[PDB]
Amino acid sequence: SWDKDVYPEPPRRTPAPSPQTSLPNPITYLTKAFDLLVDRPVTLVREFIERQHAKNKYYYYHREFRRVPDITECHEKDVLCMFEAEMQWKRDYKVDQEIVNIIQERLKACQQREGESHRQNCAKELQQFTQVVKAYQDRYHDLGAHYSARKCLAKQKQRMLAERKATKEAA
Amino acid sequence: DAPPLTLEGIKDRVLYVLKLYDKIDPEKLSVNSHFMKDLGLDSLDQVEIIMAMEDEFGFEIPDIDAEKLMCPQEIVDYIADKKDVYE
Amino acid sequence: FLPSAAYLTHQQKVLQLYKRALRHLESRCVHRDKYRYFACLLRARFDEHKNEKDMVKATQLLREAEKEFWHGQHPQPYIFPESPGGTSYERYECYKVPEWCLDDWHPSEKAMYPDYFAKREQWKKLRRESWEREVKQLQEETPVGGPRTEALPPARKQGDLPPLWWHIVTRPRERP
Amino acid sequence: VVRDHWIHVLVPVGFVFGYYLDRKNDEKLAAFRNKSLLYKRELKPNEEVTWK
Amino acid sequence: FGFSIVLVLGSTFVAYLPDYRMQEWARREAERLVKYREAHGLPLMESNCFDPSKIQLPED
Amino acid sequence: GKRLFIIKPSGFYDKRFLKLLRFYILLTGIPVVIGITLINVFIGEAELAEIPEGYVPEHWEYFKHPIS
Amino acid sequence: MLKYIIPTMMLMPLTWLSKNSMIWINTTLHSLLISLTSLLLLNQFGDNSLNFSLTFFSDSLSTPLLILTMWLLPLMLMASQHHLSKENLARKKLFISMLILLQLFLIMTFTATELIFFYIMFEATLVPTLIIITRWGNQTERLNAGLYFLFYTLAGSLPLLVALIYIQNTMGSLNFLILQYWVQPMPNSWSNTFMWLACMMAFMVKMPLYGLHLWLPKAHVEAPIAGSMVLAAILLKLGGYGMMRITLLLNPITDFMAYPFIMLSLWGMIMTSSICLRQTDLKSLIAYSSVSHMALVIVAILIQTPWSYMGATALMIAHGLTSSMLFCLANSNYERVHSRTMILARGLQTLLPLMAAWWLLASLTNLALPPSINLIGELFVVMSTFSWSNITIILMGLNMVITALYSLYMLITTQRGKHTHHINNILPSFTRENALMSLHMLPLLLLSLNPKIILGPLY
Amino acid sequence: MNLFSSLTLVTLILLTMPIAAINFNTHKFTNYPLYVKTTISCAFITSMIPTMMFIH
Amino acid sequence: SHITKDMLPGPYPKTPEERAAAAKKYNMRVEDYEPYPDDGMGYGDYPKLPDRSQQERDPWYDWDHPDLRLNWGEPMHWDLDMYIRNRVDTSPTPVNWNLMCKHLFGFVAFMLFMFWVGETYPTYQPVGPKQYPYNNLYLERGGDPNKEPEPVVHYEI
Repeated sequence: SWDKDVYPEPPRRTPAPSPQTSLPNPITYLTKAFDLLVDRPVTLVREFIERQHAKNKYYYYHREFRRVPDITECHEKDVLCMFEAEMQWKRDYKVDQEIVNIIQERLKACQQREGESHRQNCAKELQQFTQVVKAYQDRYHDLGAHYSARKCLAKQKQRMLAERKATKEAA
Repeated sequence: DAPPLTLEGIKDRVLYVLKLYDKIDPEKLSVNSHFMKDLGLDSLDQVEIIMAMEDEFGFEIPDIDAEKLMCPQEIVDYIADKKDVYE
Repeated sequence: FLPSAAYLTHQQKVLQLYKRALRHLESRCVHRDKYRYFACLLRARFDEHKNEKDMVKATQLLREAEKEFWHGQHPQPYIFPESPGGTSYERYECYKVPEWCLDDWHPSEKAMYPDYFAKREQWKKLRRESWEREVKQLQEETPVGGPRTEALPPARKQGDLPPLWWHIVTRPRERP
Repeated sequence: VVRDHWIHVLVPVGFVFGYYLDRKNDEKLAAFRNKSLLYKRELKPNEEVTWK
Repeated sequence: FGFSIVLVLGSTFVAYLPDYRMQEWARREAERLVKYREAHGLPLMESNCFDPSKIQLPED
Repeated sequence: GKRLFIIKPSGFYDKRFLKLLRFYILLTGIPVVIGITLINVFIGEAELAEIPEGYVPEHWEYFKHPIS
Repeated sequence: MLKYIIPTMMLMPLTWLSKNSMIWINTTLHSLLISLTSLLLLNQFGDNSLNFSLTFFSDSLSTPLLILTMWLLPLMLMASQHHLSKENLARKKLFISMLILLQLFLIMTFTATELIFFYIMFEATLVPTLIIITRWGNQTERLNAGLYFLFYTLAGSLPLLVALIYIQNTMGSLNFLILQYWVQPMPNSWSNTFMWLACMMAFMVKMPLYGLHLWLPKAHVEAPIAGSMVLAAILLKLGGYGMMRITLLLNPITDFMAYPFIMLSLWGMIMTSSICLRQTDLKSLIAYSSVSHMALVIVAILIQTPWSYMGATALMIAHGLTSSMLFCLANSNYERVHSRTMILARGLQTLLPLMAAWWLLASLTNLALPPSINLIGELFVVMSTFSWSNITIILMGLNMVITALYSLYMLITTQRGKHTHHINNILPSFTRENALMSLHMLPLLLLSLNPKIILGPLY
Repeated sequence: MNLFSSLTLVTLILLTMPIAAINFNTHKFTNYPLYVKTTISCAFITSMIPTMMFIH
Repeated sequence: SHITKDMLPGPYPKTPEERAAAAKKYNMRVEDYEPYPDDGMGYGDYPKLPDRSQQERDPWYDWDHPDLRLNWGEPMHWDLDMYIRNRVDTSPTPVNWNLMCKHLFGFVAFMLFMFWVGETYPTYQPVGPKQYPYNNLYLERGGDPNKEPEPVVHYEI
């Protein structure tokens, strides 16, 4: 399985055929042939593997963390503080990359399930895609290659200062 | 892609397609017979001979060997050189 | 530019123009019957002044005939599928392996082909045994200080093989 | 057999020697054994260490 | 010692090795955080990733 | 005399190299792949469980695959 | 990595005190031991780099280069016989120990935490290869070639020392980590211009740039085979590695003064693909090919983009493998015909029948065949530079076209069409040479399957 | 549905086999064209089916 | 191992002795041995040839080398690296040169001129628009599922 919380799926809508023919039905003959040929021993191999690993078990977990406080709660030098701040920041950056990955995967799914109803029931998912990617363009984009953490925060002050003065004069 | 070829067969074929030509007699046609010396047929029509036998066997003999054969036996020699027919 | 002499001749140049014009006419003039007609026409046009004893008249009309030949040549003539430029032109160069090789085979493979390799051994001894005396003697004596030709005489002196036979005779079969 | 050829014995012993020197360097740089903020837990419950 | 114990053992050691750049860790963590920001109602990936209440702008 | 002797360059050095190459990769190609087949047919990966309370995990046993 | 360093020292004296006819086996065996031994290093996990006390560290910018060098050593050594095999026992032990000491300085250079140490070990890389190419330079102006090499590498690399002492006494110590942390921008004065010009100029000479790329061809046509491979792969990709290090500082002035270097590299990359289209002298064409690939590398390093850095280190590793292979095949052909010219060695489809397959495979790796790592590198360079200037794709694609052209031309020129029927001295291919072929290209394709190792720190 | 997926995947993967076969043979298929002919015949008969299911 | 004196320093002068020694050094015709002249372009004292060399030299002369059209003592022309067969076939042209280039560029210009005529004069058939139902197909353009209807309808003829 997986988490349908994070990976939503639409309700299944399967139509039913209706012959109205006397061929009679070659493709049903062949799909029953495929199931009764391939599907039995592969399921039995699955059963064998399940039991033989169901003798004894292992366990893997998810690595969870604490929270080191801030970068603006570190001073001008503070190597034993800035290090914690940057590593926490860079791990946030990596998991945000995978956030954008998952949203793009949802967009691919929306293109594929709709077929040629492109402009219906993909406004929601493409719209939230544009929202998160507007956020990502604003926040993590125009910083270049050698990001440390401080270039991000200088960008942060630059952006909010410029938009503050622009909405100040245009208020 | 490899037909059977003999010296006798190719010699008789060259002598055949010589003997079909008009202004030489079928009478005095010899395997040893100089086209220049003792038959008296012209060198120009000897190059017509060269042209037609080239066209039959399907490869150009060069201009530099369009000079110095003058007899059917050396013609069989040069065609056996191009075709590599010995056993 | 020929292995016998330097000058070609008047007659050789006339004759090569004849072969080229007739071959071009083959390419231009399909169905072969109107070709045969025009071949007699070309042979007659050479026979219009075959009677010329002159030399400057012959080469002047030959030059005008070269103008006339290049005037009506053909783009892709019927060149043979063995002639250079043609369709094959070492088509079957896929297995023209040179004959100096086969010395470097593993002795299992030379155990596979016994009698042929014994025959190549006695050929190679026939080469080496008959290289010193007759060939080196005829390459001392018969070359003049200027050789001045691209063709050697055979060993008509007394006995065995003419010189330089090896990489002339022992050429591949042109046939895989 | 080893005194026959002592040739190929040099660099594996050199590698194990260097690995011991790295472990001694770990012991010599044994500062802040649990003195981070993000990696900071209780020394518990087996025996009196957190990493070697 | 050049082709057998080296090449294919290196290939098995590198075709699967631990999670380089914390990757599947980051997969599961991004999945659970998307679950978090969906089930809590608040929008995902807000800007000002550092605290906008904790800022000082030197003005004119 | 239909058949003739065509001239191969040489075969045995080339075939000997390729033979030794595939054999002395295969010498630990079969045992390694069959060994890891025995791994994922006997021991299997792990369960997807979570960190319990009152627990100090090692830095291994965060990993699915047992060889890793 | 000191557990990897002390067998690099102690791999030397065995080669001295080994008996005769036995140095070869011992060196090869222990080299492959250390190859796996430092292949075990690869646990660069996630956020940080991995450190060892005050001397050693590892990004992903250094670990595949390290594994590449220790992979190179048996290849390096095993190519390097049969032209000095009949020479003396003492001189041969001297040669092999010289290569080993060279690689020890290389590993010191690739794991250089500090930068003054990096300069010292940089010219420690410089010095032994001089001795090797000058004792066994194989041709008539090895004098000239070694001299150009030594004076270009010093007189480029020397003011880098003064610039690094200037950075030393303006920002404390020269650890890579503090320079990640205590960096501050250095504006568009002229002092920053000269400092950037000094550091980047030293590395421009190392790559080489096109403005001083006459350094390279003499240094390859008059070198032995082990020196050729080490020179090309490890020295040029080490120069790129050093630029990748010290470009972390000096952010804003490279926006100004990065313009003429990228220009010179682009147009001279095209002129270099022009120059290796028409020359003779089969060995030198790969040298100019390496000039063009390193110009591509240089564009990638100065445009300062994460795509660019990933594709750049990919192009480093792939071009190191392909160039070392193609030098080895050039050595095989010169073992055959003793010529080094191109129009003499012709044909060779029947003769050496499976050598052609490795020639073809190398020319396709230099093609940018698409699943190969070469095309991953060149493609991400093109993506980054098209984000950078949006019209520069003309020279990138024209480089691609002429690069494929000359690579396939050198393929079908030497080894396609007709044996010249006077040779009498080609031998069927030795098991050593084909063993080196499999040493080159099987790890390349197994890298091509799972290339998530070799990408840059901005992964 | 699993059938259509497995049938398209075998119409790809039933082509890979003969190349790896001759790289792992060391012996001579003199009837190597017959081998290639029968694997292309298998590929065509497993590729005529899922198109019919597709338009079905 | 080779004689230093059979290499090629300097240009042509002096005209008796250096021409004599170079003509005996390269084995050509003596007075037709050409310097370039001393153009200062490097080039030493190396000869100049009639520049075509490969689709001349017909293969029935039957010299030594198979495809270089070479015979092991020849001037080895300076621009042979551009002249090899498979690279530049300097055949005698079947028509001309000026005739070829002028007719080709003129035909391309003629076709592109009438292409501009096609770009300015379209064709069409006596046809109006289609009749899309929802205000020229709303909700299958960009969207706005609850915001912007613009009422414009279809009328029959």
